[PDB]
Formats: sequence, C-alpha cells, structure tokens
Amino acid sequence: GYQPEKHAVVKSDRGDGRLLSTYAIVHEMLKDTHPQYAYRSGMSAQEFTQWQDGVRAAMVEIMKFPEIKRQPSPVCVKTEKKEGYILEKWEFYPFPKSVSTFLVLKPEHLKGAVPGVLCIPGSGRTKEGLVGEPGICDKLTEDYNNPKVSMALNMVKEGYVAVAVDNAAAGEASDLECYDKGWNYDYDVVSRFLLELGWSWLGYTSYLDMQVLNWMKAQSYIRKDRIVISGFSLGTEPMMVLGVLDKDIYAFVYNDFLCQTQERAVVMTKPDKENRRPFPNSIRHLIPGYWRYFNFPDVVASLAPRPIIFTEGGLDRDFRLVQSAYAASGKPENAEFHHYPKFADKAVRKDVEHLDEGLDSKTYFEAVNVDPPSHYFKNELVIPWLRKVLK
Amino acid sequence: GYQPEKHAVVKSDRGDGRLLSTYAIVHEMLKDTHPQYAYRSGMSAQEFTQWQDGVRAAMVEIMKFPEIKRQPSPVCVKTEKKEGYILEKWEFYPFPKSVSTFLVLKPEHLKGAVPGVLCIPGSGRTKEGLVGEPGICDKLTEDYNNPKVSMALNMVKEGYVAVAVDNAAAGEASDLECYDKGWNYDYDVVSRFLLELGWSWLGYTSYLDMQVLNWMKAQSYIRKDRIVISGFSLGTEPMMVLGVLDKDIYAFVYNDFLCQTQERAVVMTKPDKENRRPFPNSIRHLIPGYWRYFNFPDVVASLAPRPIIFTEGGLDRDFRLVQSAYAASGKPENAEFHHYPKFADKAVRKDVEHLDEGLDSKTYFEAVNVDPPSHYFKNELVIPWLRKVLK
Repeated sequence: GYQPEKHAVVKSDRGDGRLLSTYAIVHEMLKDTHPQYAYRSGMSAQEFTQWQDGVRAAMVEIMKFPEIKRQPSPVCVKTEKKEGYILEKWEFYPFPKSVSTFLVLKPEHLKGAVPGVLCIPGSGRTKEGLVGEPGICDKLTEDYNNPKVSMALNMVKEGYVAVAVDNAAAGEASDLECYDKGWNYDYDVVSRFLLELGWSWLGYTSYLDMQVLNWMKAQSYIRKDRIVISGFSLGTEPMMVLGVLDKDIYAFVYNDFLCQTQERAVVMTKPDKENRRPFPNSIRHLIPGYWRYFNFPDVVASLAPRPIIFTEGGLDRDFRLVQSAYAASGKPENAEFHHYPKFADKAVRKDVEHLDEGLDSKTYFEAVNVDPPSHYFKNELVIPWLRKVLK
Repeated sequence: GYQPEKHAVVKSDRGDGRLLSTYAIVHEMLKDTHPQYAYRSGMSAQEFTQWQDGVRAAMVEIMKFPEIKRQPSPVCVKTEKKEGYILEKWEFYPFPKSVSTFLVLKPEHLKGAVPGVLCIPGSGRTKEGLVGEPGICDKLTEDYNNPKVSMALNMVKEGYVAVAVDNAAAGEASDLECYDKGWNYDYDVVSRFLLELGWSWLGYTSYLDMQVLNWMKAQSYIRKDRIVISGFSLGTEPMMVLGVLDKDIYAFVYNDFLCQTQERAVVMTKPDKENRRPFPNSIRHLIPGYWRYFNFPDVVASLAPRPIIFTEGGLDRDFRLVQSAYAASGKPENAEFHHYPKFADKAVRKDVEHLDEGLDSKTYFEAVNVDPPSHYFKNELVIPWLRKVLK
C-alpha cells in the first residue's frame, strides 16, 4: 500500500513522460542545467587559460561587487599584548553609513615580513573564536580554548600573521542574537534583503572580505607573495570567491568536504518526517544563476596552480576533477586531497560518476564520504602542510 | 533596563552614524533604494506613455519569460454538464517534459461570444475551489460551496466564461501535500529551485498563466475585447504581471489590499516572540531586483486606463497615486477604490505619506487599514462593478 519512501524518486506517472508537480518540473529544469564552465579534461594550454578566465568573468558577473566612491581607510581601534603575540582590532568602512571589523594577530618581536593567513570561520562562529577569545557578548561565545576552533591563534603560534574576519550577520555583525538566539544567527533574513536588491549573502560577505584582503596586501610586515586564505566550513565559500578574483593569493586551505551542490539538490529528494523535501541548505547559500556557470569542483579547480589542501573528503570524482585541472596548469602536485579518517580507505567508499537520486541528508553524507561528528578545523593536516608550502 | 520593544527601531549607536549589524546595513540599503519607475505626478502625456513603457520593459527584464520552441497545443481532457453550465478541464504544455491544467466554465446555451474572466486563486487555494468543486485529493479540498471562495462559479452564474488556474506548487500542481500538509503547500522549495536558476516563483507562474490567457484569446466564444483578470490575494501578483505585459486585457479585479511592499519590509522590524525580525512574506514573493524598478502602486497605476477595482483597502496615499495615473491617462473614473468595512470611514484611518518604522505584523495591518478576518473575495462589490464595466 502507501509508503512514503516510494515517493523518494521524482518521476513521471504519465505515458507521455511529462511532469505535473511544479516540484518535479523545476527539479527537472535543474537536472537539465549544464553549467557553462563545467571543467572538461583534455584542453590545450590556451583553452585551459581561457576556461580559467571565463570562470573569473562569470564570478564577477554573479557576485555583483559594487564600485564604492572611496570611504575612509581602515583604523586600528584597539591593541593588546598577549602571551607571545599582539592582538589588534580594526574597523573598516565598506559602504556609506556602515562599519565592519576584523582582528589581527602579530607574532611578538616580528622582524621582517612573514606569511599572512586570512581566517574565515564556520556557520554559527565568529572571529573571536578564531583568535581564541571569548565572545563580544556572552551568548556569542564559542569553545575558544579548543585548538580545533581557534584557527587564527594556531596560525600566529606558527609565526604567521593571522587575520580573522566575521561572516555577514554573525558575531559582532549580529543583530538580536546576543539576547536569546546566540549562535543561531539569522543569516537568512539578511540574505532576503540582499536578494531583493539583486545581490546575495555570499556577494556581500565576499565584498567585505575583499577589503580585508586588500588591507593585508598593504601591510609592510605581511609577505604580499605569501598570503593564504583558510576557510572552515561556510568560510570556504568567500575563500573561493576571493581566490578566483585574486590570482596573487599564494595558497588555500579548504576545510569542508568538496561538494557538487547542483547534484546534491537533484539527488536529495527523500521526504523527511514532515513530508517535505528540504533543500540541502538555506538562502544564505543562494547566489542566483551560479549553477548556469559552474559548481564548486570547477571553481576550486580554476584556482590552479595555487597550492590547495582539501581536508574533509567529498567524492573521488571531484578530487579527480581538481587533480586534472592542476595537471593541466602544470603543477599537479600543488593540490593535496584528504578524506575523513572514517572514509580514508577507498575499500569503504563508492567511487561513482553520478549519485543516485532519492537520498536524504543521512544517506547523502554517506554517499559523499562525510562524517559530520568529526567536522572541525584539521590542524593535524593543515599546520604541517603550511610549514612545507610556505617555505 | 532591558526591553525588547526598545529594539524595534533600527538606528546607529555611533557618533559617526555608521551601522554595524548586517541587518541594519542591508535594511539601510533598502531604505536608500529609489525605484526607477516610481510614479511621479505632473508628467506630460508623452512622459506618461514613456513611463508606462518603461514599467513594461522593466517587468519583461525581471520576469525572464523563456522563448519555448513550440510544444503541442492545449487539449481538452474532460467535459461535464453542470446545473446551468459546462465544466471543461484542459491540459497545456508550457515546457518540454511538463504539463499544467486549467478549468473552464461555459454558460449553458452560449450563443455569441461573451466576456471571459481569468480567475487566479489565493494562497493555500486551488482552481477547484474557484469553480465550486471538491479537491483533486481530499486533503486539498476547500470550503468550495461558499460563494466567498467559488469566484469562477460566481462568474459563470453571471453569464461570463470563467477560466480558473492554479498557482505554482498548489493544488493539482502540488507534490506530497495530499498525504499530509494539505493547503500548506511548499511554495518556497519550488521558489528556491527557480531562484537558483535565475528565475522566480512569480516569473514561472506568470509564464504559465500567460499561456492560459493566450488560449482564451483564441476562443471564438470569448470576447477578445472583454477579457478580465480577477485575482484573489496571492493571485493579484500574476494578474499584475499579465496586465503590464498585455495592454489588450479589458479590466482588472484587485482583491487584496494594495501594498507598498518595499516600505513594508523597511517598517516591519519589531521583534517577534522568537526575537527575530520576520520578513513580511516568504521567498515565494522574491523576484530579484523588483524594488530597483517599482512597487505595486506604481505597477497597478501603469495599467491605466483599464477599468480596475480595489476591494480591500491599503493606504490613502497609494490610492491617490493610482488615481493620479488614471487621471493622466485620461480616464480618472476607470479606477475604483474600496476599503475594508472596518476602515471605510476616513475618520478612523491615518492618512500619512510615510509609515513609522518599528511595526510588527499586527500594527502594520492596523496602519494600512487591513482587517484580516474579513479577507475574502468581495462578490458584493465585484459582481455589480463587472455588470456595469462589461456592458
């Protein structure tokens, strides 16, 4: 008889093959979308360069960075001595009537210029957590003494300059969360205002992060040729945007599983307990028109030849894609790939070119080799990798 | 001490006036958006015509109707005899691999061509409710024997041809709702797929409704010069899109309060019980870039000189705006305005040029003269109005 699980796969019940539910129709439209800059193997060197440029042109188009009639320059509003380093807090002015902030950790007795690492936090997290400090308000505080959280502090302890930014709507940029909701920031309401205005959450937060990157390129004590961007979880998204736009960034740390998000939205259709087909993520992740151009594997692939480390798996297919682009760029060895420990042995993975439809969140994570309870900044892989690439 | 209500109004706490919360910044961006085709009084006849054309060009741009390599023509799949009329069900094929449906009520013994009314239902509702029939599935059934619901049936009883359509994701176009959620259709997940693809829920459902309108213009028994579009609640949105795009539509029934939705999003900032500032409506209502061009009062104003009736209030300011456009078009008398009975006496209304910020849903509805428990299709105003305008 009736079985909700028999509705997991979306398909026509008509002899003519046509789809009647709007869900099915729009889902099919996504299945029928062939991204323009999907990476293809076997390109000539000229074709590769042109593809890489096309990816950048598409990113510029969809991110809609404004040209802002110059606002005042960034200003240091606080400096404190810590055990072995200095903590600076800076204000910057991205638009009229607006202010944003970032933190800078400088090693004590810094002589000549050293590598700088732009640290971008995860969902529910803040720059204070990244530098190992309590929250700006108590309800916004993270497990800041855990080295799995304090990415920026870890970087200053390696002798690098660490710059910690917030994600839009979170931390010091939050609204009423300090009174109740805490880490559960209302990113979506902010995203809606931006979307209404033709923009997006990622376009906005990336535009702000670009100003911090520009500030880092102007510091005499930061090696302009050794700027790294390290993103944890959500933070990998603005890192991708900055990396595509700025070819002079030296290296990248991608601390989230590498997701082919178009496929995910096509395959994750199994109804949940509420009899809904939840979208894989919220409008915080909506950049209109993105999938007409590319997916994350194509985007990160275009960062070639910059050294890049992936510390939390994804499908073998997508690692192969990135590896092929790196080979075409002439530095196949610059991209390094790791799986979650649970899936490090390929005997336990399913290496397929296409995922099956009818997945739910649990089965999708299983298919793409993700172990959510072990999601955290992989210092054990990143610190040694950076020691080697930054020489 | 602390009081949540003291956070209702968004404002700077800095001497330099700058805003730190992303909510406040993006909210200010909306406040600073000046729609390009906002209606202005005192335009020359040439300026008025050019403004009207500009509104249409902007609508075309933001609605992104596709050019579809011709699919098969609509097909009648069922015809039934009813008491005094015939009920026809039709299939149409808007895209490859897709099917949609509509219902047609024809008066019995129809001789020559008669006026046709395209009936567009409200949120949570269906074409079956509009024609006075039970749902396609039991959980989708409405109070279909209530004349306040059965708009289309009411129209056929007046001797007009009534054509009833669905809204995307609702009714026969629904997905899993017939098993549990019922009237609570997941419009938003459908909207997300469309938004990802550069489109929108309204762009989609309007594109489908345009095909039904095109079908009505081809029927020999429908007076091509007497096609009316009547929208209830949500249905007023596709009516606006079709009216702007097709100047040959004869008249409009706007059965929802006339909302200046940009202002609403700016003023409705009072935190709710969850300490959130809920957006006035969901992404079903997101058409990216709409507010860069216009608001609903400007859009309906551009329908001039077509006869139009507003049956459920709004601000006196916005009725004045529409009236001014109708005067400029040369038929000031073609636009007719009504308030909810509760607010019909201007002594109880507040006629202001700008609403105060810090409203919540309850206080906003109070400010704009809306009485939600009395929201329903106003036959008592519409039937007599149509009798007069359709002569």
